[PDB]
Amino acid sequence: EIVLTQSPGTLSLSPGERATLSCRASQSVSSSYLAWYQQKPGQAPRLLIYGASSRATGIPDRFSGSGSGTDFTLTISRLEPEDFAVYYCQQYGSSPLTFGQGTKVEIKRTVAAPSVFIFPPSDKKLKSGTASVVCLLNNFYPREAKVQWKVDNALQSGNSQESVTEQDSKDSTYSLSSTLTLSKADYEKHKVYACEVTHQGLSSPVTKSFNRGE
Amino acid sequence: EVQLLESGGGLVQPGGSLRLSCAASGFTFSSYAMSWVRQAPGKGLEWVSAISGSGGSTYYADSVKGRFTISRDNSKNTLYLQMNSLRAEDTAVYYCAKGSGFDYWGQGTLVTVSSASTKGPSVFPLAPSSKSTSGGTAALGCLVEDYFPEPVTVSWNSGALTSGVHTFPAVLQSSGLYSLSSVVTVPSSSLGTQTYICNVNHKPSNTKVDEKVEPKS
Ligand code: NA
Ligand code: NA
Ligand code: NA
Ligand code: NA
Ligand code: NA
Repeated sequence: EIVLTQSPGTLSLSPGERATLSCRASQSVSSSYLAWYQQKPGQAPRLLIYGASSRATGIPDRFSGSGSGTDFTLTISRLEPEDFAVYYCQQYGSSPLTFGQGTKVEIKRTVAAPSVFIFPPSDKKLKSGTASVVCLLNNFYPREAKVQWKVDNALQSGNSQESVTEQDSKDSTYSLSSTLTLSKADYEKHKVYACEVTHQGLSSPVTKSFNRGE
Repeated sequence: EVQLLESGGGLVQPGGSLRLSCAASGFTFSSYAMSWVRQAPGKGLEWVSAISGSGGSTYYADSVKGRFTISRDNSKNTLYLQMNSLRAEDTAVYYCAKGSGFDYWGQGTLVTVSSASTKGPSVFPLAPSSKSTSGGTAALGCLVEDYFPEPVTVSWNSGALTSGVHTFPAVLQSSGLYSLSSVVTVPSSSLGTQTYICNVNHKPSNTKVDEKVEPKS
């Protein structure tokens, strides 16, 4: 099985800038049978390049493909707002046909620190036998953000889930929800619940905390 | 004009069977190899199976080998994918794709493999308080849980409140049920003056919930 590794995972850029996307194969790709696709949310993928360097019909000149063997590149010479999407490489020379894991080209904007909010479990939620503690990080950029849960100052691991929104269409920021999940009985054994947030926009980590029952 | 129209998708249980079909038009069908490509919700493209123009050669990803069968009826311009012994991990949008370097794709057909039965959500308010007040802004929300299948729609004040609303993607839980949250930031001065209600609609179960989000001290 030919493994295709796409790099970087995310390319943060602005319109007018050049995008360089890489695709590296674990073994040499048979007769440059390499394709590039673009995919927008809620749409099927669209062929951009086939045979490593041939532009598909209807594809703008700004898109160009190159490389051979183990190393391929997709170049977008001058980004247009419609080019912010997910890009995949695929080899079709030998079975199993494989896709790369994708590269997202995201809208670059200025750094914005998150606004941090904490939500203690409601009585209605506790009545269900579960304590969900929610920490909200709102309108931040870049996407990289660290959330640390602390219960009576002990660092938490393996008992939380994170969800992130897609980049906002108007301000290009992200929002993230981190939920600490404990059983009601376990939640009642501890007093101090804290969410510690680390981000480029913050000069030092921001903590939001509460005491159970207050 | 080249057209690929998928059908046969829907809700199915693990261990169950489903047959997807793709009706092709606008080209000599038998002259092209055809593939099935799937995409799990929020994930990347995964190649599933390919078949030559004649149907004499079939190819499968290791993850579907022995369970799925690709076939074609060249006298009917139809591509098929017989999916047996279905697993929760087979949940995805399934695309019909033409050729080698897929120049045409169908719109896709959603397949949801789950042992869960259709169920409406439980709604829990995320009340605003001093703990969710950043400066002169307060955050409030609603946790929407234990529902199946996707989607739920969440609106605030019957659609009158749209500014600063963030509805998070659903997360599949071990129960086979989904959960999400919807939040909104508002002026902290509006609390106790402006009423905030999250309206949760779950069409598959014919259920709708309103939850008035009340400020705390
Ligand atoms: Na490269
Ligand atoms: Na998949
Ligand atoms: Na089969
Ligand atoms: Na066969
Ligand atoms: Na066949």
